[PDB]
Amino acid sequence: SNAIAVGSERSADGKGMLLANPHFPWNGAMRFYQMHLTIPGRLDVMGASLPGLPVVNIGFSRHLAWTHTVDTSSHFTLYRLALDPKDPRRYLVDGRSLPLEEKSVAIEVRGADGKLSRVEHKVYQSIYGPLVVWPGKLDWNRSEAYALRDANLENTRVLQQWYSINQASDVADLRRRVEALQGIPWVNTLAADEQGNALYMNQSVVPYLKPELIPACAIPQLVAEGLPALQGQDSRCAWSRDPAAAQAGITPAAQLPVLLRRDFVQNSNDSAWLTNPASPLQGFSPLVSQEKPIGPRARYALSRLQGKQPLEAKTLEEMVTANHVFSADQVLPDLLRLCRDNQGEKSLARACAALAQWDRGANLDSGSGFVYFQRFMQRFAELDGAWKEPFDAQRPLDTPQGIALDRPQVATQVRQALADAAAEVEKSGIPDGARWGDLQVSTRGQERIAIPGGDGHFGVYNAIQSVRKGDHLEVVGGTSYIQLVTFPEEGPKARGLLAFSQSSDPRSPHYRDQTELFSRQQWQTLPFSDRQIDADPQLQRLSIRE
Amino acid sequence: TGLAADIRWTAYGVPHIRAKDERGLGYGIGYAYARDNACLLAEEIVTARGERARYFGSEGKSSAELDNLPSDIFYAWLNQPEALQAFWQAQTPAVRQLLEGYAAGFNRFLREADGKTTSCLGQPWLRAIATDDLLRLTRRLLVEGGVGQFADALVAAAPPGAE
Ligand SMILES: C=CCNc1ncnc2ccc(Br)cc12
Repeated sequence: SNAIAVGSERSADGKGMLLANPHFPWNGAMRFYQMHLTIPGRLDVMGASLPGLPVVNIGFSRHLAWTHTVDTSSHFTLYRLALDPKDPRRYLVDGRSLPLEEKSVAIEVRGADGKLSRVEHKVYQSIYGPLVVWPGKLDWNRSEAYALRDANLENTRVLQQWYSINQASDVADLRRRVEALQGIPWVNTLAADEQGNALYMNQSVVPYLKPELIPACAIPQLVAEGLPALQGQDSRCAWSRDPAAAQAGITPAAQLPVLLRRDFVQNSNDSAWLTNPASPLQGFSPLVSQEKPIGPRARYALSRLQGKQPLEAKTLEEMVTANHVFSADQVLPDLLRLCRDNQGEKSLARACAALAQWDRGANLDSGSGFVYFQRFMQRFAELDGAWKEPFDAQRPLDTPQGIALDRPQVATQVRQALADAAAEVEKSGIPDGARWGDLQVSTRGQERIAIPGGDGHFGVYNAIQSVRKGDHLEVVGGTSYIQLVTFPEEGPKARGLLAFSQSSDPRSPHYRDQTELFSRQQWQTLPFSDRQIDADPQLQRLSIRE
Repeated sequence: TGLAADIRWTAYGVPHIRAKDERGLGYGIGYAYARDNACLLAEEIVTARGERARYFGSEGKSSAELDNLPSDIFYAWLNQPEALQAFWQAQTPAVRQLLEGYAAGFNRFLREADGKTTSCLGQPWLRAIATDDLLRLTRRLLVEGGVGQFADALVAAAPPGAE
């Protein structure tokens, strides 16, 4: 997901602005749906929600717009259990052997004969939660096992939380309402209001451990790879209690990252750290936020946002619709240099031609250079010390950069990577002169619609995830509900689309109408005021009761 | 009863629901959502009820790409009666009313559906919904950043043998 909130100090109009570009599945239980909700006099909010939820999850109101991105905070902890040496169904806490609890569930299964048979399954539980097995990593042997404590299992406040957000007046009110209830499960919140405040909150439900407990309570080997894991044989490694937290064992609101500014805040699924580089967020629990290198999407956004020039709504829209493959900026200049150094090499000819002609985009008409680039990057990622400038913590926005071609081993390995990548591209059935839009599609009935955008891991702000299906790449997730909100005098001006359209049902008039528009990158008014709604020539009305 | 909503649709089938209270508001939302997505909600409710294997057998998967039986074990565990009851009891009057309205609105559409916008008309899994079903869906999303990511791992957790 991406989000950018602009305040009075940077917006062209001196008021707030929000770009909401969540990246979510195109199908299933997290498929966004547009709606506008009004209880006249006390609730008036519009945006998108998820299946089965009677509140708006990302949206806007008279003076406020807000959105969400997936945060990097932990929302559970694993607990490594020390098993009773005499009984692997018992475990030790403070040297005392405790029995696992057993909860059986019964599931009906339809057989080949159409009849139902009953399957009984035993779920083993510790004081922390259910046991979990990842074969070869988190085993259950005679020495150890792993249990999982999920912080959101006790979060009964989630629905009330978004209903409250729906009623929020401005950025300050939004912040109060979220900090008071702490019902957000696993997302950041970014918002802007008419007055020109820009807010970032890493305000979610996060297991709490007091700072001094972490060194002894962490599992060293598991935290390196970023699994939240704790010593389950020590009662002192229970989540810490603080009466200020809305829920026992979670992190109090005052301890979670927040940035309130009048210039900008941004997030593209990295930690709170570089929300705005002018004011880095640091000194938080490892369970909360760490200073890790930012992804190419955030790096791209910050490259466009930093400086002193005013930001227009058009600028934010075009950050999405440009489909710029930002990862190419770090690699392609030097990769093209290698190409010129290896002219007359038959294995590299097609790849080097495609790359040099490529517009560096994930546009519908973008050349096969994108495909060559993707396959190369997948191999480049596996190489050691191939960066000319490695990641520099002191230059976190401009590193890593370039290929260390002056290093002979790197030059050989990078050329080999390109040869191998070219071999893979040419091995697959890709027609001559075919473009990106000919490959990446969303199926609608028996028809296909060409979809612009590319994988977020290549720094395409308009992130689109696709999977090979037959002759095409079928879109499964990414850019979904788009909303761009400004606050002119008359009322909120919202513009966007629901990329996959309102209805998942092929019979609906609204199965592919916005998808046609998404293909052409033609965003539309999101009508909010009675005037805007009444101006729509497609306006239909139904009143219902029972 | 006491359920009423005014619904306006603008271009692209975007609903604008007006009501005097939470139950009416939910009523309008549930009806509008059902018009576009009844089959989707029915499928995801089957998943959150842990009934995929019952309707579809063990060879199929959920929309989250989990095998039907492991998915069912996970959701039956997650959405046990005691857990749903406790969750319901912790809900504010306003939220209870939103959910009551939603279920009633969805169900109204189902009663009247003639297939115009519903491809799964007649399927045994397309059924009237209850507020508990909406809680099942809520809890499924609630744990997406937690134990939900370990659904397969929970199912696979079994004590060692004599090895
Ligand atoms: C994108 C917004 C994320 N919002 C949510 N994420 C997980 N669980 C949820 C449960 C209920 C509601 Br309302 C909202 C939820």
